[PDB]
Amino acid sequence: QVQLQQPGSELVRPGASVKLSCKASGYTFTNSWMHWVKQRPGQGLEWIGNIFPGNGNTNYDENFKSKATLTVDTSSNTAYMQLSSLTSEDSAVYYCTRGLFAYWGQGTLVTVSADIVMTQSPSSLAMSVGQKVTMSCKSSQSLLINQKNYLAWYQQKPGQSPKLLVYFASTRESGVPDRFIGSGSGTDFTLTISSVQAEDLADYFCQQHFTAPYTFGGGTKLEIK
Amino acid sequence: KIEEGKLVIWINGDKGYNGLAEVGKKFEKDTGIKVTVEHPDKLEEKFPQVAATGDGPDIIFWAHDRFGGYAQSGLLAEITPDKAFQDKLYPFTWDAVRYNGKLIAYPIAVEALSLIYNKDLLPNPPKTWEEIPALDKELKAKGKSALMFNLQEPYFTWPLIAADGGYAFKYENGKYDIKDVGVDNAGAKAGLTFLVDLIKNKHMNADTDYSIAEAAFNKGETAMTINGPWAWSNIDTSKVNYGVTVLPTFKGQPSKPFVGVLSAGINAASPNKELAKEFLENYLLTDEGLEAVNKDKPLGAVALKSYEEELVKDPRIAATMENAQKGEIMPNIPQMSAFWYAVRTAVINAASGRQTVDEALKDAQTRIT
Ligand SMILES: OC[C@H]1O[C@H](O[C@H]2[C@H](O)[C@@H](O)[C@@H](O)O[C@@H]2CO)[C@H](O)[C@@H](O)[C@@H]1O
Ligand SMILES: [Cl-]
Repeated sequence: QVQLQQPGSELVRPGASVKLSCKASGYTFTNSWMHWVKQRPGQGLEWIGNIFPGNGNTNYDENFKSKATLTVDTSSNTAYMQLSSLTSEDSAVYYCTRGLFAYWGQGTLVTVSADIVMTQSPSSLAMSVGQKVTMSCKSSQSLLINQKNYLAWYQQKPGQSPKLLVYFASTRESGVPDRFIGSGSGTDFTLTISSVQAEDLADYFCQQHFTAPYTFGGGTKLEIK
Repeated sequence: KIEEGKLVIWINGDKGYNGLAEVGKKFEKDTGIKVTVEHPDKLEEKFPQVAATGDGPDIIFWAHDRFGGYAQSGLLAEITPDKAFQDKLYPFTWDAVRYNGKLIAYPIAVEALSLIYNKDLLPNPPKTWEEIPALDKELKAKGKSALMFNLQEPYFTWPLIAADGGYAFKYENGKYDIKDVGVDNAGAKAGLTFLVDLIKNKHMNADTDYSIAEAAFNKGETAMTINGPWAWSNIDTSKVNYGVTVLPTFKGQPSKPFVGVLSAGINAASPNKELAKEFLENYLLTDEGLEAVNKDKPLGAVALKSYEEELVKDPRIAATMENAQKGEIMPNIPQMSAFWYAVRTAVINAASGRQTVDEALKDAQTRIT
C-alpha cells in the first residue's frame, strides 16, 4: 500500500539546478521522517539528508550542505530535493526513503552531460542453489543502546531500488522469505541465507541506523549458478 | 521538558511490555521516531507527580480507574479518534475512558480476576469460599495448600469483600455518590472477616504477595490462585495443567471483581501528541499490534472488535468475561485513589491482626469520606 513515486530521470548540465520530487501515498505523510540517498556507479550509497514533514526540520550530511535543500508540500504529500551547482560527479540515481530507510522510491537518475565505518564482507560471492550463504558486516562502533541493534540489511536486484530484508539486526521484515536470517549484536553482524535460490541474485547491503550519516556497507555482490 | 521527536511509554511491569516494544520497533522502523517502552515501579503514582511539573512519559498505560483523577488535574490530553476509529472498539470500553464527556484515553483490554486452579491437585474446583478451609486441610495432609493469592493489593481481596454487599461508591441516578461508601457495611465486614478467619485458621499466610503466590502456584505447591490473564503466560511455560473458572461464591452470592479497562493516556505536556495518536491508533490497536502484546502476556478480552472475535473462542477468555460480568466496571472518578489506599491499609491491618476487621473498615470509611 505504501508508494514513493519518483520520476524516472532528469537531464541536466553543470552549474544548473534540478528539483527532484517524491510523492508519498499509503501512510501518514506528516509523521514519518523522509531521507534522500545518492547511489553513484562506482560509489556505494551515501545519505544526503532528511526532512521531517510534520515540522520541516532538516538534517544535512556535510557533502550536501550547500548542495541540497529539502522541502515538503504538506498538502500534496510530496517531498522535494533541490540540487544546486551541478557537476559531472553529481550524476547518480537519487532515492527518497521513508522512516529508517524502510521503504524506498524507485529512484530518479540525473545525468549531467552536455564518522562510523561499516566493513562488509565478502565484496562478491558466487554460490549454487541450496547452499548456505553467510555475509558479515562489522561496525566501527557499537550500534546497541539496550536490546535494539540499529542495523538493517537490504537486497538490491539490478535496476531496482533497495528492499529491506531485516531490520534491528534480527527482525525479518514483513514479506521476506524465512531463508533470510539476520543475527549478531554490537559491532559484528551476520546475514545468512539458509538455502539460496536463483531469484536471490542481488547486491546485499548492511546499513547502520544509529546516527548520521546512517552509513551503508560496501555490499556483497551475490550471484547464483 | 518532555523531549520532542520521540515517544516514551510507561506500562506496568506485569503486562507485556516486551511485546509492546516490538510494536514500538515496527513503529520506529516505519517512521524514524524512537520509541522507548518502560515499566517504572509505582508508575500510577509517579505519573501525577512528574506530569504535574509537565514531565513523565508521552503515553501511560493503566486501568481506567486512575485516569479521571489524572484528567481532573488536567494531566491528560483529549484524544481525537474519528468515528471510523471508534467503531472498531466496543462502545462500553469507550465509556470507561470518558470523563466530563471527553475521551481521555484509548481503551486496550478489559481485565477481571478469575480463579485459576491446578487440575493435577484439584480436578474439581470449589464453587464456594466456604468449602475452602476443608479443602486446605485435606491438601495440607499431602504437603500442598488450597489457595495462595496477593493480599497486599486490595484489587485481589475486593471480589470477596463485595460478594456479600460491600461496595465502593453507590451508583444512583447516573453518578457515583461520593458520600455513600460501602466499605464498612455488613457485607464488607462479613467478606473481610472470612478472609481474616482463613488466616487465623492457618489456611493462608497474611504476608503473601504477588511473587509468593505466583511462585507457589507455578511450582505446584498450592492448588488455586486468583489472578488476571496477564499471569497465564508464566503458567503456560511452567508445566502446570491449569484451568480458569468462575470465582467461588460467598454466602450464595457471586464474587464481584472490580473490572478494569487497561488504557493508554496521552500526557497533556507532551509535544508528541500527534505521534502518540499514530502509534496507538494505527500500530497498537491492530490485530497484529495486540497480538504482539498478547504473545508476551495475555491482555484478557480486548477492546478491539476484530481481534476479540477470535479471542472469545478461548475458554479462559469466556471465564474472564463471566467473572467480569458478575463484578462491577471500575469508576474513574478522582476519589478512586483515596478509596484504594484506604481499603489497602484496611485489608493489610485486618489480615495481620494489626487492626480488627471492624475498625480497619471504619478507618477506611472515614478516609474516603
Ligand atoms: O490493588 C489496588 C489497585 O487495583 C487496580 O490495580 C490492578 C490493575 O487494574 C491490574 O491491571 C493489575 O496490574 O493489578 C493491579 C493491582 O495490583 C487499580 O487499577 C489500581 O489503581 C489500584 O491501585
Ligand atoms: Cl523483488
